[PDB]
Amino acid sequence: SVSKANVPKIDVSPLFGDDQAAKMRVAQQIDAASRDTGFFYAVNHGINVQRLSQKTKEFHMSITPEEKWDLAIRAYNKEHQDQVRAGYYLSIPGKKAVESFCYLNPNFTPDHPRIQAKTPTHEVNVWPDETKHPGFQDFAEQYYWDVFGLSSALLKGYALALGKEENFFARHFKPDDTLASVVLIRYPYLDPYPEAAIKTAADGTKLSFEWHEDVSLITVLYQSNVQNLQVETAAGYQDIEADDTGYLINCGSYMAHLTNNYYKAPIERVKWVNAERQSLPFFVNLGYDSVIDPFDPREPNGKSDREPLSYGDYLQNGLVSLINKNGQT
Ligand SMILES: CC(C)[C@@H](NC(=O)[C@H](CS)NC(=O)CCC[C@H](N)C(=O)O)C(=O)O
Ligand SMILES: [Cl-]
Repeated sequence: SVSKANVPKIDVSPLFGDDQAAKMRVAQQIDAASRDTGFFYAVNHGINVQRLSQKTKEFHMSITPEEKWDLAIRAYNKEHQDQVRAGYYLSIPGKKAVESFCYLNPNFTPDHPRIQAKTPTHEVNVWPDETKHPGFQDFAEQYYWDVFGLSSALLKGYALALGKEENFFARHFKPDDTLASVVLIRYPYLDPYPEAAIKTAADGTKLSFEWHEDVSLITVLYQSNVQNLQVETAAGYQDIEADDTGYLINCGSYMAHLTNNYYKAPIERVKWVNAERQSLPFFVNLGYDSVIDPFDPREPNGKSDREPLSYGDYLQNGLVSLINKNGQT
């Protein structure tokens, strides 16, 4: 028997406006959700999601094996030593069903000082031939800034919810240095479906991706209308309903650190479903040198003894660790 998690739908539109009292009522809902299962759906968000799934499937189903190799990250192509994060993540027929494409801050170019310095976690995006995928790059870059704007407002909600000024988080979230990433994931329908691609959980549940905490400040996710996600509660794993018009939001391990675990990073996993579906996370990461001073909203004095963490090194350790634990994606 598997229960369903309480994931409220929060109208976040006041976070874009100037009704400060209305914003506090949104922050309260974010507070409650972060203290419950950790998840909530952001609705009335103003982003056009109507074609996100189609474009994601179109791009994945129309890209050729030759193109995949030419864009593949280092894990799949030894000739691309600089592509650790951005590029194509090939499937492995018979062994690995998922495939995806990851891109970073469009402002990361050869002129960027972090690219010039070869700083870890910074890379220049690789893109397919414009003529083979017309309008794909323009769409991708515009979506990055569309979800950036949504994420900036959500961070204002989290800051107010924690008793801080609305810019407590967003001030470190900037277009000229953010390490945030978009991933365009395709989960294919396969018949037969290779068992080597399915993992069996301790509780017997068949999975495509095992338990983990997110490496982010917050995660802003859109998915097609196929239920798959689960959150661990003390009463066991609980199904997270799908909502192909809203954005599923949750806190990452960086938030759990700086809040002294007041807003825990929920443990989540992906159930195996034999169906064609798309998953498009936006990982809200700060700058490489961004540092937020921890605090404890549970203490009268609000003091925390935790060490302030540079976000860049945190992201570098988090991503490698996640690959080491749940495998290369
Ligand atoms: C559960 C979803 C978020 C999705 N999973 C994911 O996107 C998973 C877990 S958060 N993400 C990762 O493994 C880390 C990707 C980091 C990215 N290449 C980068 O360099 O920034 C899925 O649908 O499998
Ligand atoms: Cl202090």
